[PDB]
Amino acid sequence: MGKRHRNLIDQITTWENLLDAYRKTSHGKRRTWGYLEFKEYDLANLLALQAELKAGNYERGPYREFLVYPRLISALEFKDRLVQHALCNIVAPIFEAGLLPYTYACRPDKGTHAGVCHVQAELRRTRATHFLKSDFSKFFPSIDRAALYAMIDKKIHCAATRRLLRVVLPDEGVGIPIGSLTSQLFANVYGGAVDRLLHDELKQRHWARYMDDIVVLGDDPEELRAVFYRLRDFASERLGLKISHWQVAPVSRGINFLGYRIWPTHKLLRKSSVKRAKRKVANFIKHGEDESLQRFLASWSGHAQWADTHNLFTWMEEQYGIACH
Amino acid sequence: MEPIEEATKCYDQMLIVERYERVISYLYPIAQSIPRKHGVAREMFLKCLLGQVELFIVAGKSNQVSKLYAADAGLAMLRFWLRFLAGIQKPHAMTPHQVETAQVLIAEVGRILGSWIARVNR
Amino acid sequence: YDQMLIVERYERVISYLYPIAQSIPRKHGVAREMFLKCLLGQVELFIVAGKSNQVSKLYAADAGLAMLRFWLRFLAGIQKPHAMTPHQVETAQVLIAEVGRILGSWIARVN
Amino acid sequence: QMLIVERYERVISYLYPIAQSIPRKHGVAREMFLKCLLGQVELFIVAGKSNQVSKLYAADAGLAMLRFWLRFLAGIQKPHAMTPHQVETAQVLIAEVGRILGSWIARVNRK
Amino acid sequence: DQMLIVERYERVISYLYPIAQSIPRKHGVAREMFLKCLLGQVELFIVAGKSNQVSKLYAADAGLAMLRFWLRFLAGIQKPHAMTPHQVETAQVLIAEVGRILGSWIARVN
Amino acid sequence: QMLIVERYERVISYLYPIAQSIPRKHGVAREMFLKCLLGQVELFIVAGKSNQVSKLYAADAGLAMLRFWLRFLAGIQKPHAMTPHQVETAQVLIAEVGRILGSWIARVNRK
RNA sequence: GGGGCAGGCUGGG
RNA sequence: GUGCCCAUCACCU
RNA sequence: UGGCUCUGCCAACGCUACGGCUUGGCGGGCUUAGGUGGUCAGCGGUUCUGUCCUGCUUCGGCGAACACGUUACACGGUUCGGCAAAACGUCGAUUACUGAAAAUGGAAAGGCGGGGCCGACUU
Repeated sequence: MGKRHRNLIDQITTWENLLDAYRKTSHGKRRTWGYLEFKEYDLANLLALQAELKAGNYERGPYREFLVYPRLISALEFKDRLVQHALCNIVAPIFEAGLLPYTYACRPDKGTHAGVCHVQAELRRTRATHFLKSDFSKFFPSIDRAALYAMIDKKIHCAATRRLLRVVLPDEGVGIPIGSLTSQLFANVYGGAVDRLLHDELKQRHWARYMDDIVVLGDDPEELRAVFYRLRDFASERLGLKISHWQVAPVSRGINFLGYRIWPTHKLLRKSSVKRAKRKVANFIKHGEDESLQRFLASWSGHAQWADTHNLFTWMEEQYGIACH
Repeated sequence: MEPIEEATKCYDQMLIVERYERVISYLYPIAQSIPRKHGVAREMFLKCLLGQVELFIVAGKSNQVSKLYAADAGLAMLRFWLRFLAGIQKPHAMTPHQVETAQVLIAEVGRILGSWIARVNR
Repeated sequence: YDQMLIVERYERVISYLYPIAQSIPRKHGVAREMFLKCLLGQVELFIVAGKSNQVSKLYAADAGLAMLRFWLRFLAGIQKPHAMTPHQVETAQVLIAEVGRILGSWIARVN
Repeated sequence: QMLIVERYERVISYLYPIAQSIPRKHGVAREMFLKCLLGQVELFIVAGKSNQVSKLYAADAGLAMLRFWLRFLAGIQKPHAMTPHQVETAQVLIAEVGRILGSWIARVNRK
Repeated sequence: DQMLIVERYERVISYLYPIAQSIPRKHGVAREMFLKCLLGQVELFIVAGKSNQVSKLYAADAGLAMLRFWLRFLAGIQKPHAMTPHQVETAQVLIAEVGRILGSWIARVN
Repeated sequence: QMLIVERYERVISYLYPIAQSIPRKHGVAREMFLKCLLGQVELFIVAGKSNQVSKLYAADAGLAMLRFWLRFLAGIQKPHAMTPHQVETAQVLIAEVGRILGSWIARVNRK
């Protein structure tokens, strides 16, 4: 937007923005200690947050780091997730706009499901013969937080948004915290560097990245292997990302992308998905939880409406009775 | 910044009130509909609806299980008011759907009150 | 101090909110009367608190302040025709927060 | 005993229509009658969340006060009078709730 | 016993309620508060009789005392005369009768 | 009691005219002020019978709330209903009933 | 031998 | 813990 | 919000301190977001009883073990063309430029995209 971006802390701390940040931070969390302790004097809280951010006296409270099974999930205080949400409402849409189309992570109107569809689509057309799928080792745990802030900084220009970004995410380490809206954004942005070594350099026009996973359909498995080598060398030397898994498969193994396995023709969810679901259902039955199963079923009936599962839905209706579709 | 602290933070009181605010936010519109007449029933319903928040709140701050049971009695009285506003109020006051919706919300506040009563009872 | 200070700081809440609470349409009349009874009746909660030093009395002063913030939330939104424009909630919450601070200090001083 | 509330709720269902009828003239009487009628449910409810016989006697007092309200609303005069029929045909309903309250008081008293 | 006091207090109400409805709207809060004290002392008696703590039989006495206050207050409340001095005298006689019964009842419990 | 109420009657007799001068606009504050003013008699009276000091401190809280109401009606009530002089004169009368309440508190907590 | 799926027996939750 | 998306629930345009 | 401590009128329950009040009409005045689940980036451990798989490799790994036609074997709003001017994105660039200083100013040509555009057909 003329590039620059040199006055974002004015928009981050607009009451009208911090109130959006507040409503976004609380959305879903309105049964949490953080919302409920904040909600008390919310607009008085947001007035001391607005004016913490508008001063450059905002300091991010320590991440409460638990872990679910194997992640490393660092939580934030509600005030801090609100500052993140108030950044990532101005700061996010000035990064998520540079995110090439085919980055499907944490950006509005692109998702898990618009990604698998992009891939199938782009696999459908192009008549892709082959594909490179890659993945970043411990991404959020290998994102430079330093060459990230050379991208959060070719686009923030506002020397106080920059210092708020650097409170909410320090500019030193190799640990973008996982479990930050601020960090979902800055990981898409960082992994956006490899998208601009696929699409820009490398002239790869058929790809999709969803945060750390990167499909790259080709036609010469030798070219896609090149692309991959070029992508890994880049993302290692420039972004400090080890590539955990990669492959250059013919489009036939199926692109295990984002939840689905995506052939040109059948985005066959994934067998993992079936068995996970089969098991989830079976468990739900023999847990007496056959009412949250309807919620789950309705969920998985969406992940599988596009994937091909008529017979599988008949099969699951015959095994347990439950209304799949 | 650290949000403006109230004293005696009862996660349970804070949560129950936020969930009961949804009961109020559902019921207050339909209480402020109980016709011009039925105004005493409405004022008494509204004093039961909007005044259950104080019952929860005082239960939260005065960590005394008596005040938590008084909050439960009020939720029970609010459930009565749903019964009453549906059945006994003659124009309509509350459509059967509205009682079904409100009872779900009051049930959510009932759950939280129950959990809160239990955690205090231990 | 303590009760005298809290009440003088709470008088600012009343002085801000009473005008708002007198504006609440008569339609939102029960809400208004109950808000006014919460607003002007929190003085009694403070008054009782500084006549006992029973720390439960300063917690029920906090409960009242909590209820008063509920009222702001309610009259901010749950009140259809409205009754405490979002700005009014913000301004009032700052004043109630100042009363909250003094109540907290008072709770602590008793602790 | 929560058949009490569900047998009292037909007292309310009988008495509320004729209370939401005591003209404004008798409007404080009405508000107080309605608070006695619709607010006896709270008396029962509190009794049933405690089974303290104290709260059960308070429920009985309320039914007795509701019986007073019937006798009072009878001789309120003018065409706003609770007709003698209604005083009797509500005293029947209140008596049914009275019986159940008595049995409940007894069940608690002889544990 | 609660039944007797209430039937004698019903005479106070039956005298005062007409008078308490005549208290001008100007004195409307006082009126509604007097009416709530007048009808409303019935509940004080009734609670006293359907239970027993003698505190409830004192709260009935407090209510009768408050009702006496209301008579004296409404007598000469302002230019809109609420209660004529005669009305206070008549009502005070009736309240005194229920006062006597309350006193005897307090004593019988004590 | 008897003497506290007779001295408080003078507060009411001074303040009730002031409370009736509060415009319609501030009618709910007036009703709430009048319920504090005229309803402190009940607080005194109930202490008079049930001599428990708890009931006596609630009478003190009510006098304190009535003093708040003077402050409120003089200024926070936006047409500063009570003039500062009237607050001064009312506070003298409330102070007299305050003295008697204090002496009564003291007489009760002799041991 | 390893492996996936459904049930055995036990943590997290 | 994070977002994006699914379901369902209220609730008016 | 069955208001009004709100008036005029008229009644009449009444109450009257005889003024009215009250009360009644009757005017009139004042009166998409959220919730909650469930996924996606992204719960196991051990033996047992069935059950099935045990291929590939570019040596990184990818699989497999029945969604079984692993596929509604048929595509799309995941459509098919045409463009890519604009705008968007992006590099150029927090550059030139301006100004002592880019200092919360600031381009652009150009380069690269498709995300965008225009039709068709379908939605």
